[PDB]
Amino acid sequence: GKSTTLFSRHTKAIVWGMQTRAVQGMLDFDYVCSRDEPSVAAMVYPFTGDHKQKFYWGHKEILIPVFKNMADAMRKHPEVDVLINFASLRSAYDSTMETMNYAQIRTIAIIAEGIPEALTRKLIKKADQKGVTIIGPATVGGIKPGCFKIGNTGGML
Amino acid sequence: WARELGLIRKPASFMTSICDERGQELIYAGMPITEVFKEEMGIGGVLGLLWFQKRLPKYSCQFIEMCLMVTADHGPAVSGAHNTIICARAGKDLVSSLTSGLLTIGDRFGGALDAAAKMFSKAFDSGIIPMEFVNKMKKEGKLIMGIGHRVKSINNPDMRVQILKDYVRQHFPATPLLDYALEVEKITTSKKPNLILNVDGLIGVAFVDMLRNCGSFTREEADEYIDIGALNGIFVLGRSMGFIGHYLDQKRLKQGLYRHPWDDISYVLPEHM
Amino acid sequence: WARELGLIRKPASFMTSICDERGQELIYAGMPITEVFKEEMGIGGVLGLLWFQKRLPKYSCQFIEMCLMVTADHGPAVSGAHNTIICARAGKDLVSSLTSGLLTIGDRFGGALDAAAKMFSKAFDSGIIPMEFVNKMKKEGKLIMGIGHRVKSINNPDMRVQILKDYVRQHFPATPLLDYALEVEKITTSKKPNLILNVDGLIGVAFVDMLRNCGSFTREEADEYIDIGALNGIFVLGRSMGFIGHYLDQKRLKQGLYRHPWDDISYVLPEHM
Amino acid sequence: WARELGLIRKPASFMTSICDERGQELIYAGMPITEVFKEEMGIGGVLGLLWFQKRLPKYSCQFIEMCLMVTADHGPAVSGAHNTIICARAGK
Repeated sequence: GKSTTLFSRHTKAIVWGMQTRAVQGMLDFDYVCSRDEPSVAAMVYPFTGDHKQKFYWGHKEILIPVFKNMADAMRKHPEVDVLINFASLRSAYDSTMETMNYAQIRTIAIIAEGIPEALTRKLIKKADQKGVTIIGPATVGGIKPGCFKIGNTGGML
Repeated sequence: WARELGLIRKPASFMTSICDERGQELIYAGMPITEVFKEEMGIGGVLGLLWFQKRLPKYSCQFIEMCLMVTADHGPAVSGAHNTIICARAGKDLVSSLTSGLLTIGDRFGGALDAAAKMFSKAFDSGIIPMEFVNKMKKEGKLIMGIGHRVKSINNPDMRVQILKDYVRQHFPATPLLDYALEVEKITTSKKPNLILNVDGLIGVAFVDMLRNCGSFTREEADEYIDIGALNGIFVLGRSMGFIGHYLDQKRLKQGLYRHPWDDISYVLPEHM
Repeated sequence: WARELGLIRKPASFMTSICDERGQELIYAGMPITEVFKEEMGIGGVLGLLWFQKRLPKYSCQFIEMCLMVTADHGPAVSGAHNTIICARAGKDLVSSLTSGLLTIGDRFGGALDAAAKMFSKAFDSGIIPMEFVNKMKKEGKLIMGIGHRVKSINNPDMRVQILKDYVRQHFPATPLLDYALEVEKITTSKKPNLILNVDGLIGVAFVDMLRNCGSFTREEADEYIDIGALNGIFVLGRSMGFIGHYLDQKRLKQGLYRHPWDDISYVLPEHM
Repeated sequence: WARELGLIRKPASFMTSICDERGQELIYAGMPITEVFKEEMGIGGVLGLLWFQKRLPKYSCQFIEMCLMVTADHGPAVSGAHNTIICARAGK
């Protein structure tokens, strides 16, 4: 039960973890491909409050919300289909198992390094019956030029 | 040079949404300088703009001008003005001896404005009847702030709390708090021959009745601006003009250094250590 | 008790000839509180009484009210208002963050009022011609204070220095200083495309032209009250309302603590000790 | 990020030749923190460093420590200490 076209010019994604440089490193890629809307909908970090983080779409200032729980990421904005985690190895697993219960997400990619091989094989059973493509750990990320870019793939501009 | 032709970026601190100063004319919160005198508003008019950023209408501009005009200096006995005489007799200057005197506005002198608004704005909006508000307090201690006066209360009024009393009666529709303020008075004036609303007590409610009765402040700039403490802003702008007047008197008469003699001290040093 | 029936003595400190406060009505420098509103003078009227103890006539009461209305905030970059944002971001309260703000008015910011009166009151009363006053200074250094402006001087005024220029032209007979002030301007405007009288420079002379032209001040309260520094009193009463206007702005937007990052510091510690 | 690889410039205010704080150890005017206690100088020793930036020798370090020890408070009558009682009674 997977999709076929993973990313497009209308794709929106939500990152996990205060990694604002890579969020800025993702946002400028939308500007050089002249995409109509920004792609990063929210930043999920449970150890701050709920406010709006400033970034620079081109020259202007844009306000991306920071949320505390994953369900409030779903409420106002259920159109997000790609969820990313940038947390370390010590909290990677619990941020993933609760995530795939929400079936509106269609693609999940894991970056963290140091994961046990059982926790590696714990994740694959759940997305097998549900149909979400996993591009998981020890990964720098993926690129669909003109449309979408994950992570610090390519580095700076 | 490289930022001027716009190629790098910079994040920006220092939000400061008041008083555009670069360009050709100093714009205030919504208005250039020369446009202010064409309407010709008083310094209450800039007291609306520089504090609340709304064009406050000129029936209440004259109220807040009248409001700090009656909260001027109150005599040299009070522990606010008593410091700034001492730092005048030591002969420092004006502005390092004005700033010693505003240091005493706190939680046991002169901040009775802030207690005589947050005791009443709570007990009206989430409020109760007058003769249980007084009943609730008088089973706990915690006397009503803004109320209490040693000299003139009943059949002999304060003669300046009544100056404001008609000026809030004419040009002020929709006064819930002040008519709720007088009804806490009438029960208490029967209870004691003292306990009229003090001049700090009325301004504790005449200023919040300026906000939520006038336009351009709905319910969210009306409560938060009393929550930050802009009501203290009326006071330490007011008592500041008297301290310098206390100060300039203490330098014209050319007094010497003060010493506070030993026959009040009564040292309580212990036996031996 | 024993002093009440008057048998002992006591010497008295604390001269304080202002603000009678015991009794039934607060008497100001010559007047009870209620009599002030029957003439209905503004707070310039109490600014005459609490500072100068003379009934100042109400053509000039509106001048000193207009005088502090134009010496409000001058922008959040200036080293006066820059401190009081910092003590706002650290979140102390209002009156300790007004306290750190007025402590910067000294001899290299904002006290240029005091230099732009005592450079001209000396060089007019014991004075000389305009084109040797400028000649005397420009063989020594020591530039004329109150004069100098980076942006708009000639064919393009600052639009508020001219605002006061007509209000001192109508209701002000006998102006020796200001007509002597403009004649130091005309020689210098030919000398440089900058160097108009600043807004601080005009008030340095429009205020001393308020004293020795109006009545009830002869020539002995007119000079000493500039000598004590009451003209600084116009400034730190004026800039005190803009500082709080920064402070209420800097607390509504709910900012965090400031840090001033390392990439301007360039530590110059020596080699070894 | 641009200034990190050093391509632009910036002029610098804030001269402040005291107390290097970034790095691993707080260096004082000529010395790290831990080296101060290996000589074990008193707070007169840091009173030489933080004010005069010279390693002041420890026969006079005990002098300036003794110097402020005798210029302590002088009783509540004096107009310096008289203010800070008043702003104590107001309870700030």
